[PDB]
Amino acid sequence: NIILRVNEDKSFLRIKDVAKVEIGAEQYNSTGRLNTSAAVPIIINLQSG
Amino acid sequence: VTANDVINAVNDQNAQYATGKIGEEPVVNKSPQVISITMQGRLQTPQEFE
Repeated sequence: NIILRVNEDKSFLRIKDVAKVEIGAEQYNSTGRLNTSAAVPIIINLQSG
Repeated sequence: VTANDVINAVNDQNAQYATGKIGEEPVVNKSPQVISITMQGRLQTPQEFE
């Protein structure tokens, strides 16, 4: 419902009209697997020393 | 022209900006390759600042 513009009929153009909003994820670039199934992989790097 | 004008033009036309990738997910129809879009806005030569 964020309003981009007022169309002078007091109709409010909104994001709903020009776009679709959803809660997704910031990057869809990479995934991880454990064996054959999906899992999130947490890689730990050792602090130097 | 005023000096301020020149400053504005150089800011805008001599900068590198951000352009994304083509075919990156979430896409319903899958594309074989993801191809990054590159740009060179920064101007190397003086004949380009002129």
